[PDB]
Amino acid sequence: VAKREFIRGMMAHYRASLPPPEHSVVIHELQKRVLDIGMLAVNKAHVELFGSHVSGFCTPHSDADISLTYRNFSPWLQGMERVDEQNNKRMTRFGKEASAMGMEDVRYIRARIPVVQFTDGVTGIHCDVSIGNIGGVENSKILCAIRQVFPDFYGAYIHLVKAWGKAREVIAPERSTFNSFTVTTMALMVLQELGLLPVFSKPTGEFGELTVADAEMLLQEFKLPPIYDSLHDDDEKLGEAVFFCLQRFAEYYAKYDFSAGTVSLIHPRRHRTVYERVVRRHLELLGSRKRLEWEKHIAEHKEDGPLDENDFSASMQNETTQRPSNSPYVVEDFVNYVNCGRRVQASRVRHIQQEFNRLREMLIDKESELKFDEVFRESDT
Repeated sequence: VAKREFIRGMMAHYRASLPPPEHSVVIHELQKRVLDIGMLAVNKAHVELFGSHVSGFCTPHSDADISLTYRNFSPWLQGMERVDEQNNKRMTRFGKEASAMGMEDVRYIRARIPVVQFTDGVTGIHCDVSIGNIGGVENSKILCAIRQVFPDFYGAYIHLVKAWGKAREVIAPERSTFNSFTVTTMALMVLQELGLLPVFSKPTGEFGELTVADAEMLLQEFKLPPIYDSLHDDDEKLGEAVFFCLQRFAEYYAKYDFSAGTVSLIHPRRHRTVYERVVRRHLELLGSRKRLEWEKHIAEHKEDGPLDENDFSASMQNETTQRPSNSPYVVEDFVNYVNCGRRVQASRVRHIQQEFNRLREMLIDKESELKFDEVFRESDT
């Protein structure tokens, strides 16, 4: 009886999480409202959402990430001191205009890569606005394509992984554990290993990265087992599939050897040292392009030249420091080879691994004694 009631409760929790009918209208109007702000602050403003609200692995109150671009924006120029300065002028004005229009708790964080955060004056959704998060937009579109294979299957699975993770502080980036995108990626790789998602083994991007078209073309005719065709109308039946996958997930990372292995949706279980080679190759392509684009900018704005080799080296060092292969966890962002788990501190590994051991024990060993309110018990912390 325990398993059956655990499954009923977990599917109810998923259903309660799901946005209402009109949520797409709400998000559309949020985008338009942020564009209104942008149009005051920069020329030819363009605003793209990314994150949970685009992938659809969201609740109505999930954080909104927003990418702001503008006339003659280039993704290649951030790190050039003179352009970074200009982006700070843009984000300074953006914050002032956000406040004027009635956004709450507006915070502009002046840095070489500036962000403006606020709570939407309408929805209360927390918004993080930055310049030109091109990878973020593409990444979310790929995750959306994944979800669309069977939304309630992938949705329920990812929702419950995140619900557990947040409850147990496995997802707690302020406390140096994982963020939600990282744990989402980890959970999706388990599905690949089970044959419940294809492996994105042929990235065709200009820098060897995975594109939205790569993913779409592979997912279009991807087939789940035939039994899945019978799981669309009944959450008891779908719940059994999701529960099995949750068991496999807890077990997988309770035991996974991160000494050798990385997490990747392009090459599941790829060795750390092979990821290092992949990173070096990617960065050689990125550097070549970046240098060309810096010179193109200087040619159009000569007073910003000549090219500063120290600044260029510092920018490439920053690209390198986003992609370490020797951190406690290596979890690969498929659109840019960033190690999205790199900030997780060695001192927090014991917590994470023990929470996996706990989840494994409760879902598998003690299946006969399952209680939703205990597995997903918010940590005392």
